[PDB]
Amino acid sequence: SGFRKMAFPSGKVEGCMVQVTCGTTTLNGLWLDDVVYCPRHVICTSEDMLNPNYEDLLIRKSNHNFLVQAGNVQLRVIGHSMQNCVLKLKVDTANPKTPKYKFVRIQPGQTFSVLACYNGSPSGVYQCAMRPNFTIKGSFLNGSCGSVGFNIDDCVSFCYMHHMELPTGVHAGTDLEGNFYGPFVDRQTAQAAGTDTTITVNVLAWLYAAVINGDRWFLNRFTTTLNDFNLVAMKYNYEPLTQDHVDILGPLSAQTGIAVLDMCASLKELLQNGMNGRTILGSALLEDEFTPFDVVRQCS
Amino acid sequence: XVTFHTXXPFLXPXG
Repeated sequence: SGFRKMAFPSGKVEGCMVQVTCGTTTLNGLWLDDVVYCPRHVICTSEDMLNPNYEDLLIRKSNHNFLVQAGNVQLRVIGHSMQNCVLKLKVDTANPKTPKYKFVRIQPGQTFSVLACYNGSPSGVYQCAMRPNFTIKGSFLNGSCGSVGFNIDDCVSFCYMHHMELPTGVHAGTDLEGNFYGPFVDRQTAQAAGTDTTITVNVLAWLYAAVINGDRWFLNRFTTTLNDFNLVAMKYNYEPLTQDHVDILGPLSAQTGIAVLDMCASLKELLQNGMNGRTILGSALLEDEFTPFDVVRQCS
Repeated sequence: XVTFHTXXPFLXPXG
């Protein structure tokens, strides 16, 4: 019994984390087979970041301009190319600990685990959600660029690589194909994080987790229509619950016996009259950073 | 501005 912010085990990814230095600039890289993937701003300098031309900068770089270290062991760069905001460094040795992997782009609202790394050494692992405005509320210090996010399906799904911190203390990054989540750019310019909303399907999944764990005070007798629920939800800056969200809650409704619209009604109550100083699962706010899948894993 | 979490960080032009 119990419920906790639970990350995937990190061991498969720890063995892929290397250090990548380009002159003065250092960050982490992902070492898969005989390629190392890292944020392409490693080839810049602080002066460049204002308006940088990455195309030329890469031309003037040569393989020797890149120092890759995996542990004490140096890796030799024998080629370099650029895919969107991600740099791909070809190396002589294939990573012996390469796991079965695949590059996925995640939808906003889905969660992943983040392995925070410094100078290619892992420091910790935590869970994160892709907010609806395509930012994540991570925990990153100077030198963590190139940390990655993943899910495990024994196949690792890499889905996030860290690039910058927005002014609100919130982070932005790319997928392993180099494309930024959201509208952000690896150049020094004014970049706003949009107005955020709450991930409805996740708050629901969380309430199911509460019921499974014996916390059911908030269950009511009423029901609602999906459309009438969305009318109340949007008023509270909640994401509109979709038919595809409804199917995904399926396992949780089956396990508890509580249908989805039953729970939507219980949530409507909480949204209107608040909690009245009570805790659902020891938390006094509503939690929206657990996907339905996440609940199924911990309550299987 | 934004901050890039190199190193070594690209900061705040800002100043």
